[PDB]
Amino acid sequence: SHRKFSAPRHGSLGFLPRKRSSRHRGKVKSFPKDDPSKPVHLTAFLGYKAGMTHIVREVDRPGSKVNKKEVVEAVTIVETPPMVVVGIVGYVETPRGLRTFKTVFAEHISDECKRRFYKNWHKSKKKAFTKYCKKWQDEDGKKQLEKDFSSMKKYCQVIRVIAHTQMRLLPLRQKKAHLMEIQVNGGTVAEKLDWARERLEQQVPVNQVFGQDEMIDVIGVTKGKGYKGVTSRWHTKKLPRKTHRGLRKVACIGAWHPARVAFSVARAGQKGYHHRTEINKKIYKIGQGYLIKDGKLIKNNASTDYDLSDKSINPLGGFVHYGEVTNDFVMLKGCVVGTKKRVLTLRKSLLVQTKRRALEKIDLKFIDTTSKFGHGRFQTMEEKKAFMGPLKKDRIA
Amino acid sequence: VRYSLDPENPTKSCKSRGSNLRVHFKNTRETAQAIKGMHIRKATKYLKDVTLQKQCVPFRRYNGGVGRCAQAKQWGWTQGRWPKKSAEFLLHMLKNAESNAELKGLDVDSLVIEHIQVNKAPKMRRRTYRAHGRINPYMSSPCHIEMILTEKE
Amino acid sequence: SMLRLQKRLASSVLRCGKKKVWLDPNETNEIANANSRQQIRKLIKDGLIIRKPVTVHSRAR
Amino acid sequence: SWWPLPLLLLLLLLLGPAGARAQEDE
Amino acid sequence: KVELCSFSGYKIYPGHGRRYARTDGKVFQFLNAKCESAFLSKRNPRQINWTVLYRRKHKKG
RNA sequence: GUGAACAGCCUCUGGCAUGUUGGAACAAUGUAGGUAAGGGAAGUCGGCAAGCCGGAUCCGUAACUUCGGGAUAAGGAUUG
RNA sequence: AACGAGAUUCCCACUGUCCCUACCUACUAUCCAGCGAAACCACAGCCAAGGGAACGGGCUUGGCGGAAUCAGCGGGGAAAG
RNA sequence: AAUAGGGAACGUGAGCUGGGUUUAGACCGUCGUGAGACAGGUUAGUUUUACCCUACUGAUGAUGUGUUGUUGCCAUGGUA
Ligand SMILES: O=C(c1ccc(-n2nnc3cccnc32)cc1)N(c1ncccc1Cl)[C@@H]1CCCNC1
Ligand SMILES: [Mg+2]
Ligand SMILES: [Mg+2]
Repeated sequence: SHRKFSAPRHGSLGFLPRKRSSRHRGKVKSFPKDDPSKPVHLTAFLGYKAGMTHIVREVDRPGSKVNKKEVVEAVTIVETPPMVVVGIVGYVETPRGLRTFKTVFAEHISDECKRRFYKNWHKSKKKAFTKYCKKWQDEDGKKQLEKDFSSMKKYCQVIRVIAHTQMRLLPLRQKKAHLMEIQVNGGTVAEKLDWARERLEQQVPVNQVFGQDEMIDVIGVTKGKGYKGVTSRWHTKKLPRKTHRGLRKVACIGAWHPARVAFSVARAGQKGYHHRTEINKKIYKIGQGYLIKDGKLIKNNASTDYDLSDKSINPLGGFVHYGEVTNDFVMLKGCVVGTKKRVLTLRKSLLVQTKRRALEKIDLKFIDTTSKFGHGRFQTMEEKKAFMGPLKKDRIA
Repeated sequence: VRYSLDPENPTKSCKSRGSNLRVHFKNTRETAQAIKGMHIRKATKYLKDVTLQKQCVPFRRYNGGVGRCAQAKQWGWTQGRWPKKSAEFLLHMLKNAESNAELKGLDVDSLVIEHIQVNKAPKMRRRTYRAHGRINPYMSSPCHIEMILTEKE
Repeated sequence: SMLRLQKRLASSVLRCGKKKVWLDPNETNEIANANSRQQIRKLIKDGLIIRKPVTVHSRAR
Repeated sequence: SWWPLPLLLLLLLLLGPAGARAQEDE
Repeated sequence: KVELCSFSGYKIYPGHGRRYARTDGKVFQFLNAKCESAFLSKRNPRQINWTVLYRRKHKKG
């Protein structure tokens, strides 16, 4: 009775069903609530984390001791090829919640959407949306497909956009696109719907959605750690060495008279692979990746104004366990939920903030692309064989 | 002798019986439920796959402790197991049944396993030696197997 | 084709251990036809049962 | 053959004493 | 600022390595624990082969 | 063979199939064995448990004493 | 004095005993083929309050109540011996 | 910042520890003629079982939608 020594609860009860999430792709539980006074835009975007590096920047912050000095920061980078818009969804508001009014898919649909609509693309006859594409072309279906837009415009009040990723531009194995469903927050619902009729089956890049030194959310599924015990899932204290039948256990799990174990106690089970939202991640740089062949392959990523060197942000030796980033990227200050190669959904924040850490301008000075596959100490292959010199590598001429 | 539920037409029927044979009762009961109503060329091809572990037996009644396999989803169940001894004995007299079928003049492209039951045989004992100077029994639990086959039309 | 007896009888007439005896595994049924020690001595002379010498234990180093 | 033979009487003898001792409060 | 390591003579980029200070006011730079340990193991760079001060004494590339 | 040695470790003569079963996997908790930055008993009824020290050679050894001891005191140096 | 697998207090040295845990290895546990017991058992098995042999699982009044199960777990069965 | 007070079978031993108490050995003091006594002191003293039912924790799945798939909504529960 009355522990003699106060101590707080281990772990949070706000994440209490520590369960394997029912989704691999992170689900936006809440898009930013809009007013129609803003211009028309997207709110969320799919991306794949490649790995981390660090950075050097001249941080401007009056008052602090950090002021006008170089300060390193951990940065993750997220490989984001452009999405491609396929569908328009309409949601009508009810006294029971939102309800999908109807959907309209694009006139002709890609290979990697259609692969997401199967559990065995090999055994399939590859037959999805084959009868649906023939109502865009017949005279009778075409007048009642554009009637489903005019009924969408009349009744439903929030509309969303079904877009998928281009997995062909990615070093992964998967080749199934991830099919997201993202809310447009424009002006009126007629302009909000005409902005998506304009731009079905077309690409939407990542710089069109997000901006530099702007602060977003990251939604994804965490690193899965498996079935772990009390002291690792819940960070409970170990018992002393002298304890019979075990160290890594919680000793008492309840009193007598509530004759029943509580949900509030800690006990062993699945650790990791949980659906989480990190808030207030600042974007450091929007990347542009491996452009036109007039100059044969301008790598040119991670080449700041203070660097002025032909570098590319993929490190020396490649990203470990990921591949090699040939596409656009968004780099974020700090750690981000997920394993490498995991789909994570970037999203503009709901809340507005000033805080003087948001809205500050960041100007880079240096990105290292040194080898993460060991204790690497060089940053380009030009830089190494200048220092290393000739070897027994060529040794024929 | 006399079996359970004699067939409605013993002209187009067949029968087989194995008595007092040392298999587990609980394993042999649940693969006999797996081939009840099954055609003889499919039941053989199923029973070969139980030994090769390409296709399992769903344990429905005697399921305590039985692990969850992926191959029991076909049967509409979660738990399954691959008894190769139990699927060998009722494959051995699945052959004896179709030995009697041509001996009576029946077509083995029409035989279904109509009736197959498994009931218990008298237990035979040996003993183990447990802590603090005690004796407890290892009792074997054999089974009696009888099957009735019938041409389908 | 149990050769356990002739393994034993050959280790007692070659004055050796059970390890040492018998190279050439091809004449299995001939040496299984033996059951006497005089049967097993005619196989010593015919080379089917050899002594297979001592494992080397050099005192060089 | 066939007809085997009988085994042996169990002949159990008691042992342990209320588990690991234990004395009530005085 | 991009410095040099005080044991092996390789080049340390900001973010990497570890800096060490001794009571007599000397401050040293190390880029990994392989260079950090051999300095603390009272050991001279000129004998070990990979370091830069070995490439300067012996006329290497 | 090594070594002060019927120690330990490794082999030859002679034995054996790993001790009443095999396969796949490498989660928790265990049992048994390690290792750990900075601090060094703050843990605990208690330094419990573990870790330090350890062989030999050269020095060098106090209080006390029944003059025998203590004493491999302690404390160093060395070793291919 | 010497000697104690005796009791105790301090100090040095040392260390995961602790801050504060982490990782690796073997043997399991786990899944499979075979073989396979025992303690225990009125009927059984979700709770809150009331009354009651004054601390219900069943009874009263409420809360509520879907098959079949697996790896764990030590609150309860005023658990077993 | 403050080092408030309590409860839950004086919460919590098939969760631990065993210091104390509280068997059997022994010593001392007082008591008794004596055997022995003393919440008087000291020292050394085996701490068993979950594989059952529920509860809790995770893991498949069940009902219903003709089958099956993708994208979703939020009743309710947790909540920092
Ligand atoms: O073996 C036993 C032992 C333990 C329990 C039972 N029990 N308990 N409940 C019982 C009901 C029926 C029968 N037997 C029963 C019997 C014996 N030991 C033991 N342990 C602790 C205290 C006393 C003893 Cl003697 C030894 C001692 C030496 C080290 N190894 C353990
Ligand atoms: Mg919401
Ligand atoms: Mg924490």
